[PDB]
Amino acid sequence: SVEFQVFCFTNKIRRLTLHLELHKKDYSSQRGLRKTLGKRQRLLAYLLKINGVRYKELISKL
Amino acid sequence: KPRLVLKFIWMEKNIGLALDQTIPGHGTVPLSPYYFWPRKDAWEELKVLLENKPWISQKQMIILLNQATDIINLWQQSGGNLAS
Amino acid sequence: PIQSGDRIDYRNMSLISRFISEQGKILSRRVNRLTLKQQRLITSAIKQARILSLLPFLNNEKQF
Amino acid sequence: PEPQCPPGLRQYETMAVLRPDMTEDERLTLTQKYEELLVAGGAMYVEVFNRGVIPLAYSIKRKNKAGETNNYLDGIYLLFTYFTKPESISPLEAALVTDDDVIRSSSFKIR
Amino acid sequence: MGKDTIADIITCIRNADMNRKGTVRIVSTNITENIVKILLREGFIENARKHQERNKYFLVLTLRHRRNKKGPYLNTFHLKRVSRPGLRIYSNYQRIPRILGGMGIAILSTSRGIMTDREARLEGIGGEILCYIW
RNA sequence: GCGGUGGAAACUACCAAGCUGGAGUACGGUAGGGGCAGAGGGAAUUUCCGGUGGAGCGGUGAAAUGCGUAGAGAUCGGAAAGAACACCAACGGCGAAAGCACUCUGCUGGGCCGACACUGACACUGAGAGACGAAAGCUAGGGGAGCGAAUGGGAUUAGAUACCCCAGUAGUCCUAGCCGUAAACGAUGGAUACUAGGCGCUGUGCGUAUCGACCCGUGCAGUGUUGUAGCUAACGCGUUAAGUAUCCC
Repeated sequence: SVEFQVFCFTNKIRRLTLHLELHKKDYSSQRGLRKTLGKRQRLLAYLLKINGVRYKELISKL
Repeated sequence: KPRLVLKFIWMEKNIGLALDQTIPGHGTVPLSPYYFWPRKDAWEELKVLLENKPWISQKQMIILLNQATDIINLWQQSGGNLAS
Repeated sequence: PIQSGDRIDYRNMSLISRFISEQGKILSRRVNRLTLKQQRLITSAIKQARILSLLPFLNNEKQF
Repeated sequence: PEPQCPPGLRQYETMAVLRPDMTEDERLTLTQKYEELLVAGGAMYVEVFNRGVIPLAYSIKRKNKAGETNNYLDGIYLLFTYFTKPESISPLEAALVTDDDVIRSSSFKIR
Repeated sequence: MGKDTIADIITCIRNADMNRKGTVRIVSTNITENIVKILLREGFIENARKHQERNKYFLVLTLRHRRNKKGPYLNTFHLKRVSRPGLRIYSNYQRIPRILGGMGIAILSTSRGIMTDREARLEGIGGEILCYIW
């Protein structure tokens, strides 16, 4: 299941970001946010590598 | 849990205290450790060995320590005097 | 030994105080002969009971 | 009986020691601030049972409201096996620091 | 399952018999099957057996020995790769080497299949030299 | 060498379609000084305030400067202050490294293990780039007990800007930044696959044993110590290689 990985990582970045911006100095979870961004980004380049229209739907969903 | 023997020896210069210890619910073999002629601590060495065991109950550790203490005590008095 | 099934809490002052000395200080794993897990868990529990003044931080020296 | 409700929120247990003097408004008023916690928490709040007063090791420093007087050797050992949301535990800490008959209140989180 | 499936088999051969163990377990892909097919028939090894473990067909391969010696195999096997991934090598039917005069062979990928120097020198075809053993 | 043209399809590439052991996710556990924030703690030290008592205390290789009849130090009580957190502490656990240990709470990272529960190669490395990055340093504001560069005095010394001693400022701590270096060391970039063992530790999993804690073997992951092969100029390293190979800087 791929779109649950992208969507799940998106909610991960939402909850972790609204953690981090009202907190502002945790330099440990910064790596977690950046590993999630990079991991999701290699997924988006993967599904963009496979398809057009379907990845256009992944952009249009979020 | 078997039960226990300190053996002391007094010769004028030198104490030895020798702690022979015994088994808990876990089958173990102690020696008798003999603590030695130089001024290096006998009670601390003995008691610490017992505490390191936990295999020794408090009553057991204490009774042997009391006997050990008594001999070190007699030894100190004889060394300060000449008893022999 | 003496795990006794129920977990070690600050409320269990039976197996705790078998682990401190009468001088009131924590004994190591090789003396108490437990696992690492038992040792750390009684460590945190003993220091909790140290906060609640159930246990002294120092016991006054005595002779005779 | 306790694993019924912890789909949704958390579980705690607060240890709080008391004055040794008063016998009235001690089981009463601290249960009334437990009802203040009931306005806050509202979960399976049971087993708030009391433990007998015994001599502790060493304690000073009551800090009454402008008293700063009483040393102690004894104290009533309350412990609340309560159950609440993880939100609003710091106001339980302020409630169990600021009040007079509660000194040295350490909460915990049993698993 | 690393980068190479041929340094897979080959490094399992070198690491197999440099510790004198006469038994190899490797994956059985198409080109591994072809190499052990053109390698059992050339006297280097003894037997290759396919089987399965979790329905994954593998090759266990029995190496050669001799009798009870200081080391029970005298001639050290000396396997070597040539066409590394990232540096492909290619030869005509001129460059195709007689290894040590012929005591080694150079297994290589023709358009026919994969041959040796005997079976690609008579053909006159050339191709990508996988590796040569000696 | 380049070009034209006719053939081959194993390998790289391509086109299409499946596959799962690579990689992830979902789930259930699990361990942790991972990080940050908030509360709370008690020894000890210093200073002040009282009661006592009266001549030294402190320091050293030996002394001295200092402090002390204005009552020192010592002892008991009373406050206040900041900083660090004894035993536990282990050849231990975690982090990517630097680092991280008084306890508790909150938010949150990461790891490990199982079942096929899912997708189907999504992988590795990474120029330039970006982040973090011990200590000392600097800007701004707090705070300042101990320690303590510079400094000052005493001593040793031919001399002493030094080792010793007595005072002692910046600094040490915290807030917000800058700085971006260290023997930042495992003096060992990362990743995958394969190649004896013994003795260990940590985390989980299965079976035995009891039916419950053990206890034995093990499946893995991580950490350590001797060590075969092989490598090495040697010392040594040796499944966590400095071995055999492949890739990337």
